[PDB]
Amino acid sequence: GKCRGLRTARKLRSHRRDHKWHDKQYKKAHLGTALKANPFGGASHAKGIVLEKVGVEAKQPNSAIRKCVRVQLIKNGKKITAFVPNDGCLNFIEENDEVLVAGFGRKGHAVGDIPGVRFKVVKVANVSLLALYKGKKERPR
Amino acid sequence: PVARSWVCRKTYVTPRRPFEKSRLDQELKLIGEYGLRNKREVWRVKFTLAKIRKAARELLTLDEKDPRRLFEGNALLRRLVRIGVLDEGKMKLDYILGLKIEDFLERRLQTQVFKLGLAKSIHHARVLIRQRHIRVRKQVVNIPSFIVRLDSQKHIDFSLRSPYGGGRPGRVKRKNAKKGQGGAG
Amino acid sequence: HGSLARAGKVRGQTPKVAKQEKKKKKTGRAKRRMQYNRRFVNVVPTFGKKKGPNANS
Amino acid sequence: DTVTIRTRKFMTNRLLQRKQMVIDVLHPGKATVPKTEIREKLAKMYKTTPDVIFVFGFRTHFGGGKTTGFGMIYDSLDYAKKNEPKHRLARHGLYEKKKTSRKQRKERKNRMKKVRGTAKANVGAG
RNA sequence: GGUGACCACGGGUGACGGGGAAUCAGGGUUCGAUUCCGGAGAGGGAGCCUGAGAAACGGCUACCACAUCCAAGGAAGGCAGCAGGCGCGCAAAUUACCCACUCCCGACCCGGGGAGGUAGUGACGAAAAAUAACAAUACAGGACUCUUUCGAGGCCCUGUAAUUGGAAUGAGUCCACUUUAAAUCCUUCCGCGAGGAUCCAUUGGAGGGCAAGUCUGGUGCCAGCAGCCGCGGUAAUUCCAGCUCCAAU
Ligand SMILES: [Mg+2]
Ligand SMILES: [Mg+2]
Ligand SMILES: [Mg+2]
Ligand SMILES: [Mg+2]
Ligand SMILES: [Mg+2]
Ligand SMILES: [Mg+2]
Ligand SMILES: [Mg+2]
Ligand SMILES: [Mg+2]
Ligand SMILES: [Mg+2]
Ligand SMILES: [Mg+2]
Repeated sequence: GKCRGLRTARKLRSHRRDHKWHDKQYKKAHLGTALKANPFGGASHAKGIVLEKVGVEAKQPNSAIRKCVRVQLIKNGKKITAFVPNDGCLNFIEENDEVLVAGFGRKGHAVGDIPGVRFKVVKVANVSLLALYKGKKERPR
Repeated sequence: PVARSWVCRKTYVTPRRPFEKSRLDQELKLIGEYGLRNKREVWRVKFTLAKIRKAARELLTLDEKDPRRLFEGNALLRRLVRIGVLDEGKMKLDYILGLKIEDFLERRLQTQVFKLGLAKSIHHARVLIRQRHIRVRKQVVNIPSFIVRLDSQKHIDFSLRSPYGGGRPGRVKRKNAKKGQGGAG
Repeated sequence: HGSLARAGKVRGQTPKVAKQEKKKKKTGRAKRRMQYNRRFVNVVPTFGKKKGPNANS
Repeated sequence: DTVTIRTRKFMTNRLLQRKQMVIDVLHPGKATVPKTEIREKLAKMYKTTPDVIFVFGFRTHFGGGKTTGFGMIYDSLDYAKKNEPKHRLARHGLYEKKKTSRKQRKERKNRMKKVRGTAKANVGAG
């Protein structure tokens, strides 16, 4: 069982210390790796240049082509696929155009279908897809 | 470095279990029952009461005849009678706990506009109070949700400077009067 | 693989419609009056096996 | 007709050579009061002429029934042009100041160090 | 000789230290570069004068590291003061006005203070709080009373409409005043300023978790949806649309 004694404040502290390098959710957060690995250098979103448009094939049970963008981030020069959300919006984005890419909500998990795509596009040439696909702000020229 | 204030803190709490139904179906009554501005305005009073009840409950853990309990208690109770919730000297604390929202609503100005005839339907009240028609004592009050001190109940009255109360008929009646003098006469 | 031609097939060919106009909807606190009133005090009729606040007849 | 200027908190400041108190102006639907009227109506009040009364502060509050503020009274204009600050004398045409305007000063006075001590060039100035 | 698994020594930090913060049944957990206290550094180090008091950077001495003018001999460079710009960047304000408040230095009541205050920018954030109310109708109803019911008296009601109707007000605009330093802003008020077609509330949703339609169009494993569960292959409660509703607002 547990150690339970009265001058055992350390055997306890030091017990509950190491038996966190067996937690998963902290070994992301406190180790290093994460900051080192995620192209998003601990940063909520990030800007990057659209280097080409790529359709991705969804995971078996749901057949469809997902319509994403290969990005290269400015700060790193680290590359990316980001699924351009909402219908017919890939149609908006052209090559070499500067996009603000944010996460998906799973923080590292790829979302649902879109096998291995953490990132979603938000803005395009200082616009925001939400404004374009609503037809509020037009494409700049 | 600068002068200035800070110490800004919220007046409310949002619910956890975000839409129960049961909770919505209570909190709506409250909005209609008394013509409330919005939903938040409940969980203002909801948050304020929960303070009191936790202040009270803080005291119920203390031993009796202990300088704090006696002092903070009276002070706290007085503060409630003062605004007209506990009555007559109910004033012994445990009782505070048995007390619900309805109360710090019933003593909002808005309610005590039609409770004292004055308005004519609950929403008049909230209009009338905003419209700078009613006064308290001498100040003209703009605010619906001013909790009325029990003392200052009898001094809620149609402002001296407003159309009903007297002086300067408002611009609508002034214009449809000047239509009869200028336009017709 | 995959043809990116089909981006925006559907918004593309769905026939658009007018959004109409009637009532500038009442808002703020009057909304909430209209709300309570229309599903608390007013109608509250003989029950017809549960409601359907946005359901059909 | 309806103004009724009632005062609060009068002090005989022997050592600033003054009388000083909170002005409490009542006023009904008619709007604020100007400081000229209030001076002349506070003059016959204590019988000191309007000349020797200085008023600032004045803050009205809802309904327009009432407006508080601070006014005060020296025993001669000679002292008032001494104990009183500039803005309150300059408030009414008795003592004004230069209009060089701050950055003209600064631009000048950061020159005149460049030049040594040849007054002619310091007088050169801007 | 001294220290050591009561963990030293070694390494790391997305570490200036406290005072606190949001979270929170009790216990913690992370954050505290954040105005208050304490420390440090003025590209980096070192050394210096001078000074009570400094190893002082709105001093200087080199060096290193930066960089300006040039008559090519030479010369002047330090925003981690305030403003501003560039670069970096997911990510942050005006070459604004002033010593009037609080305070400080001076030889000093008298100058100066980007210390500081005041404006501007400013969904960092917190408070209050409009976006309509009411009478009569037309009705649409439902507790007394009256009727076997159908009907009616009506104290009760409430739905939509006619807006029938005038009353009330602010958002604006703008005489005037206060404010302040001069404003501004606020508070005060003259004068104008509500019948929607206006003075026009949006963002997500509408299978479930989860409050809200097997309403109606279109597509038909495509487009697309879907944080998870999932839907889409010819009536989709799931896509794109229309109408209705819900949550906060
Ligand atoms: Mg590092
Ligand atoms: Mg630097
Ligand atoms: Mg130093
Ligand atoms: Mg140095
Ligand atoms: Mg400097
Ligand atoms: Mg920001
Ligand atoms: Mg400043
Ligand atoms: Mg806010
Ligand atoms: Mg509006
Ligand atoms: Mg759902």
